[PDB]
Amino acid sequence: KEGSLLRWYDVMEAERYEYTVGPAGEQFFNGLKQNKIIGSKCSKCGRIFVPARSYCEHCFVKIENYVEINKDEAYVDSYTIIYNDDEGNKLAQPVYIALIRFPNIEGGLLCYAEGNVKVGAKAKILSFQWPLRVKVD
Ligand SMILES: [Zn+2]
Repeated sequence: KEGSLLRWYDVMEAERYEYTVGPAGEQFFNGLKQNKIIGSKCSKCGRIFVPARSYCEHCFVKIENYVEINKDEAYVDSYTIIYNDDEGNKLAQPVYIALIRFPNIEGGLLCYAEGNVKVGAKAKILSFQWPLRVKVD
């Protein structure tokens, strides 16, 4: 009988380990420890992926180049909202589960969001521990 907050925690945790595998994973999580968002850039098609990845399935080639993503350009792509905690208590501040993206970068980050969240809004990263927490002013 686990509720939606724990379910979402579980999904985000499962993903952490998927992203962790390999040298790109290592760059990504090391980057978070330095308050950076690290992506990788395929040299063949120029796509930039977040979280960083070591292979480009579009080109069928290894990716070797890592790039720092401009964290100030994060935006809310889509989200859902959770109004109550897992015991049924109404939250003072609803919790949002958001896909946060960056312009011209493939992928995104599944994050917790709080504030005046709406689609397209700029997101400021408050915590770089996984899963990330962002706010919308
Ligand atoms: Zn490519």
